[PDB]
Amino acid sequence: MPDLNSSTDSAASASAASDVSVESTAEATVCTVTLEKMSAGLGFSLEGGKGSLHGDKPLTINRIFKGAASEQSETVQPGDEILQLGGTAMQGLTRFEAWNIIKALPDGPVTIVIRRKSLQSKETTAAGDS
Repeated sequence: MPDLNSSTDSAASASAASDVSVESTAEATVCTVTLEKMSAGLGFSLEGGKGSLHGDKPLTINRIFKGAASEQSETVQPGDEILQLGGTAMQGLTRFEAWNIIKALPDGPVTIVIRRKSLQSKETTAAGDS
């Protein structure tokens, strides 16, 4: 298998990347950051509500603790819809099961990915606007 599949029914995933168009909606922004797994839960806990493949359980940070996120500004956010942690993806995980894979992660840089959409957002790069 050198390149994608070919010489057959034209059916090869293409999609694009790098460049993005179509501005977001309702003001949506993502904040990929790394936490430190050492306080037994990155000092943060996720709350939300699993569903049944028919609704949507956007786990979110509810109880953040003080004792981390000090190596690069605040790497945490309250009520943020974090989709995946340094090792757990909420979208394919229940609330408890989700916060469980993290706790079971190793002791290092836990990568968080949060997309805050809708009002309640103040970080549109205001440190130097033309």
